[PDB]
Amino acid sequence: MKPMYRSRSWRRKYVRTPGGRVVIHFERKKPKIAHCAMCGRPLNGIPRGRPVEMRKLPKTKKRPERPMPHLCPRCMRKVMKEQIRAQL
Amino acid sequence: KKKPIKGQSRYRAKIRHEQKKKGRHRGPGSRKGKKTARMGKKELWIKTIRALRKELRKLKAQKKIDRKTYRMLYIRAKGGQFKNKHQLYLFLEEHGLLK
Amino acid sequence: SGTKKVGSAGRFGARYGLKIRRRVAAVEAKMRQKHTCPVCGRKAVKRISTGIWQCQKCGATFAGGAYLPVTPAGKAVRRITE
Amino acid sequence: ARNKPLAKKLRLAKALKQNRRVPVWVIVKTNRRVLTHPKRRYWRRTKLKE
Amino acid sequence: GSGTATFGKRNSTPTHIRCRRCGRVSYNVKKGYCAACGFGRSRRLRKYRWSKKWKKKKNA
Amino acid sequence: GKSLIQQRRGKGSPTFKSPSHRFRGAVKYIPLNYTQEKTLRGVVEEIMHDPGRTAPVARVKFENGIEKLIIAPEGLLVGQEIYIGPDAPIAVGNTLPLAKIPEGTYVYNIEGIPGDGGKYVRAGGTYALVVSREPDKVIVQLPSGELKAFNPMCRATIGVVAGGGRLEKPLVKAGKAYYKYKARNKFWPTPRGVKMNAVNHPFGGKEHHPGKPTTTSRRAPPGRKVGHIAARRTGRR
RNA sequence: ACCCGAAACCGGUCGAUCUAGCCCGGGGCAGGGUGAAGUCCCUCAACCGAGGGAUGGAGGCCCGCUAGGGGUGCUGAUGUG
RNA sequence: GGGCCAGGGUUCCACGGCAAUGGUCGUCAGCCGUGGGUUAGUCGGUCCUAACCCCGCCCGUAACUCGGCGCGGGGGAAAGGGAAACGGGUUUAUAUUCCCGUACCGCGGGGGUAGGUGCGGCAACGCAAGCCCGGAGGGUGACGCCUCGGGGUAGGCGGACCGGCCGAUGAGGCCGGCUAAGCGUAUAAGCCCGGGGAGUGCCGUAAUGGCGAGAACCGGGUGAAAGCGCGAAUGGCCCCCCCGUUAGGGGGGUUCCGCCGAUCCCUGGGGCCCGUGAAAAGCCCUCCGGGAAUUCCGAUCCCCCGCGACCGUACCGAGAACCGACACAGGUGCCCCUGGGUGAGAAGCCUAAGGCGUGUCGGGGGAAACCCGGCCGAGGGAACUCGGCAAACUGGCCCCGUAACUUCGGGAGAAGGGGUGCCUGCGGGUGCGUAACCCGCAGGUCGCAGUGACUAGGGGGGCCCGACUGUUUAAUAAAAA
RNA sequence: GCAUGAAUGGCGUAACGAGGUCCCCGCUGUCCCCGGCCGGGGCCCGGCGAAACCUCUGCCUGGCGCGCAUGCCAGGGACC
Ligand SMILES: [Zn+2]
Ligand SMILES: [Zn+2]
Ligand SMILES: [Zn+2]
Repeated sequence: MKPMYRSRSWRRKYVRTPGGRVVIHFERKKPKIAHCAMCGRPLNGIPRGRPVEMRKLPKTKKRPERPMPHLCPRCMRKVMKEQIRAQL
Repeated sequence: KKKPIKGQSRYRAKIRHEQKKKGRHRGPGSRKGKKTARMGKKELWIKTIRALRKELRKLKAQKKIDRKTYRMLYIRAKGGQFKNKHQLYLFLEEHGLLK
Repeated sequence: SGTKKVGSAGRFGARYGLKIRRRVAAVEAKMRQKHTCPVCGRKAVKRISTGIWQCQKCGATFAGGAYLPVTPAGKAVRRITE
Repeated sequence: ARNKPLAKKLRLAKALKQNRRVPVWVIVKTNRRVLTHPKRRYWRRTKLKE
Repeated sequence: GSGTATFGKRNSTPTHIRCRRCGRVSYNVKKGYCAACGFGRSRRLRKYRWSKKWKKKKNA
Repeated sequence: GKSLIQQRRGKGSPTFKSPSHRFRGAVKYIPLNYTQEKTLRGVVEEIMHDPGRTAPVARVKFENGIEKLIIAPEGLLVGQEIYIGPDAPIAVGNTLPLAKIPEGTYVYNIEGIPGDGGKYVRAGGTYALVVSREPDKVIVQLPSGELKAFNPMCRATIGVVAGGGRLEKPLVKAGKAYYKYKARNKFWPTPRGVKMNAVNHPFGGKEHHPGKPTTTSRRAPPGRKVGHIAARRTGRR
C-alpha cells in the first residue's frame, strides 16, 4: 500500500465490491466529543464529526437551544445564579 | 478456458473433529501447549463469575432468596468460594437457604 | 499481597540491592495510600503527577510534595501564617 | 520517481530524445566517416548525469 | 561492514542536484547552496585561484 | 590534544543545547509597573508538570486580563485567589515587596533587583528565611546557608516550592537515569578522564591514575580546569 | 639544475546518503510462562489465633528459528570468492 | 505470493529480427530496428506549522561570499494537521483520471420557505429557527507507555437446497450461490436531567469501586463503530440450449440456518512516570458592537443552473529493471497483508489460491583415489587433545517431588521419579442447545518404539573476575575493558 | 608478602554471564581402528572461455664457490 496510507492516522477496511474484487477503503478517524469549559465534562446536543459533516448540518442541529451552550447544565446554572446574585 | 480450482478437501478433518467431540484424540500424549494455555486463566474466571451472578440474580427475581442472603451469596461468589453453580446449589441445600 | 519484606519492590526480583529495594518499597507504600483532602476532608486523595495531587471524591487538585501531599517545611509555613 | 518535478521530467525527456542511433542516410552522406556520436547511452550501464 | 553492504544505503535523497545558475549537479539541496558556484549563498560566483575548472571550461 | 566535554559545551552544538521548546515557557513576574502602588488578584486556572523545571507550575489569570505562569507553592489550590502588590495579605501564594514580609517568614522566587522577574529560590522544596528588615536592605537566608541583602522593593512570594523530597527515592535503573537526563538533554552517560586517552584528558594514560595532583589552580587556562578547581580542602572532614 | 621515488608540513575549500552524537515527525515487535503492589473471601475458635482458597496483571523478568537486531565456536565452506 | 515508496528513466506495449550482449544454445529477451503509450474539482504537490534555515536593519571584523544577539519579513513535511467519489465496462500498452450509472465539496447565480415578527418540554433538550461586515471567548483540530471488559466487521467452519465437475450416473468430495460510495434511520458505554429519600447497610465490576457533597429503584435526553432500506440487477458470477465454414442469438439460478472470530474498527475501565508524551491553518457554537430590511430583507432549509486553473500519473519495486564496476548468495524494503490440517503459536511439516521450473550450461557413469555436506557403526567409553573442539545424551505436555545458599524476591523447569497411541462409552465446566472450546473417569487393544514424523533444555559440585540489563576496536581482540 | 591493603578502596557476597578455570554422573567414532552408504565435485564427452605467474632452461652423489647448485668439476644414470 502507499506510504501515506501506511500511517495509522487512517482506518483501513477490507471491502468486497459487487464485481468480486477485494479493495481497501481508507478514511479519517472521527474527532472526540466537545467538553465543558469549566469542569471538562462531556457536553450534549453537539454531534461528533469532521468539518465537512458539521457543515452538512444546519445551525440548530449542532448545539442545544439554551444559553451558554458551551457549558454543561450544572455549570450553566452555577454561572446564571452567580451573575443574577451579583447583579441584585 | 478457465480451469476449475482443485479445492482442498476437509473430510478427514471433519471426521477427526467428530471423533474428538465424542472424546478421542485428547489424551495427555497429544497435548503440546500448557494447560493454562489450553484453558484460559482470566476467561475461565470471567465465565464462572458471570454465570454465578446471573444465577443469583435469577434466584432473587424469582424470590427464592431475600436481600440479606442475596448480598451474602454475592460476597461469597466474589470471594470465589463456589467454583460452579452446582457447588453454589450444594451450599444452599446444605444451609437450607432455599425457599 | 502477603510478602514478608519486599513489598512494592517485589517487581525488581533479586536486583538493585537491599538498601535500594527497602527505600523504594517504603516510599511507594507511604505514597500510594489515600490522604485527607484539604477541601472535603475525606481520605480520597491520590497522586497524579510529581508534586500534583487530586482528590478522587470532590475533584479538587492542589500542589504538594514529590512523594507526600504535605512536607515538613510546607506544614511549618502553614503553621507560621495560620 | 513516481512523483517528478516538471523540470527534471523535461531534462529526462531531452536525454531520452538524445539517445538514438546515427541516421543511415547521414552515414551515406559522410561516406562511412560518421558512424556514432558520444551521447549514446544504455540505461542499465551508463547512467544520466542527474 | 563499511564496504559493499554500506554502499547499498545510497537510496536516500541525493546530496547534490542540478543548479539553476551554473547548470552543474552540485547544488546542496539540504543546505541550499551550490558547492561549485556558491549560488544561493553568495551573490558573486565562487572562484578560487587554486582551482582550474573554471579555466578548463573556456580552455584558458 | 583533543577537546574536553566542557570545552565542546561552549560551542552550543545540538548535543549540548537545551531543548527549550518542550517546556511550558519562562516563569517571570508581572511587570513592576503593574505591581507597584497597586494590588491585583488572580485566579489559579490549572496546575501542570513542566518537563524541565524541577518544580510544578501553575497558570494564573489576573483581573486586568493578563495570563501568567508561576511556580506553584506547596498547598496551592486550583481556583484559588492570589494577590500581587504592596497591599496583599500575608498568605501562601501571594507576592509582596520584601519590606512588607514579617521577619521569620518563608519566601520563594526572590527578585535580585526590583522588577527583574525573580531569580532566587525557584527549585522544588526550597525556601528562604526573612531575617531582618532595615530601611536600606532586607536580609534573607538562602537555601545554601548564605545571608544575602536585597533591596527593600524586591518582590518575593510567600510559601515553599512544591515537589520537595524527590531525592528521597532512588532512581534504581540506568534506564530511569536515561529518561531523566534525556528530558533535559544533559550529557549522559559520562566518561572518566583517568580511563580516557592522554590525548583527551590531563589524567589520561594506559595506567588508570592521575599523574599529577587533582587540585587545579584557579589561574589555569581553559582546557586545564578539571577535578577539584580552587579547592580549599579535600577529603572527609 | 642529469632523471625518478618518500613518509611528511602549510594555505583555501568539499563532505553527517556510510558512520558518531542530538532535535522534529512517524512505523514495528507471533505465542507461552512466572506471578509484585492493590482489592478481597471462606471454615473453626475468639484471650490469642490457626487452616484453605480467590482476584489482580508489575517487571531494563523467563523460554521462544514471529518479525527485527547481534556476531560466540566450528579457528567449518569460500579465500584470482 | 499481493500492493506500493525512495532510487532507476522508457527498462512500458505490438510487430519485424539475431552482427553483437545473455556464464552454453536461441526462432527467445530487461538486446537490436520500426511505430505507439501516462487524460483528475475529488488521489498527491499546491494550504498550515514543528525541528531548523534564509533575507533586510543592527553590531564585529583590515575586509568579505566571514561570526552574531535583538527586531521586521519569508521559507521549511509527496508517511504530521489538512474541502469533497464510489461501482461496472474499455485499450496491445492509461485508469478512483477514459465511457456509462449514481454522488459529494468550493465559489457564484435564479426561484420558494424557515426566520427578521415562531414554537414543544419542569428538565436534560427537540427544532429549517434571519442577512452583511469587524472583534472576543469556548470547543475540535490535539496526541505518551502498559493492561482489560463490552459492541461490530473482514475472514473461516458445519448443515439444508438449487446448478456443474469428479466419483460406480455407489457413498463421498470439489466449484458458484455476489453487492461500493452517497442518502434516511438507532442504540451500547460514558455523561446528563426529573422523581426518590438510605446504614444490624445497600448496590455493583473482569478488576479497581459508588453513596446525605444524594445510594438502591423508576421513567427520560444526548450520544460510535455497525446493521437495515434505496442505490441494485438489466450489473458481476455459475449453468443450459439453438446456432458453429465464419460471425452470433436466447433462457434459468443467483435462497437460508447454526457456530468460531481478528493484529481490523468503535467505546469505556484501570495502572506508571524524579520520563508528562507538538504547533498552526481550518471548522463549529455563543457573545459583543456596526450596516440596511416593511406593498420589504432573507438563510446553515428544499429545487435548479454556471465555473472549478498548474504539475506528477507508463513500468520494475528487486535471487536480472535501485546502490555495490556485473543478469553481484550483500544492502536498500520485512515497507504494508497472509486460506486448510497438526499444533499454544505469524514455529516445523504437508497442502489450497497466486507464482515458478531463470536462485539458468547440458549429457555420461558401481567411472576410481581424494575433497566438501549427511546417515549409521560391534566391544570399550575421553585411554584423543593445550583444552570433551566437533558430535552424542536430555528434550513437548500432566502428576508427584525438589537441596546448599540467600539481598526472603530467588535458587527452580534445582536434582530425581511415573504417564503419554488407537478404539467403545460415561461424567464435569460455561452454554437455550446432543452448537463451540476445554477438563476427568472405566474398559478393550496393537508395536521394539505412542511429544512414534516435525517441533523439542542434558545435569550437578568447587574457585577468579565483574553486582545485574546494557556498550565496545565496521574488516584477526565481545572480555575481567 | 623478591614486590598485598583500605574510595587508583579492603574483605564478603545471593541472582546474573556465548568471561577464564577444576572435578563428578551420563553421552558419544575424540580415540583403540577405522569400515560402509547417500547427494554435490573430482573423471569422460558437447559448448562459452579466462587469470596469478613467466631471464633462458630444468636428473643425481661428493666437492669448489658470496660458505645449502638442474646448468660449474670427477663420476652415476637416463629411448620419446
Ligand atoms: Zn460543567
Ligand atoms: Zn476532596
Ligand atoms: Zn551552481
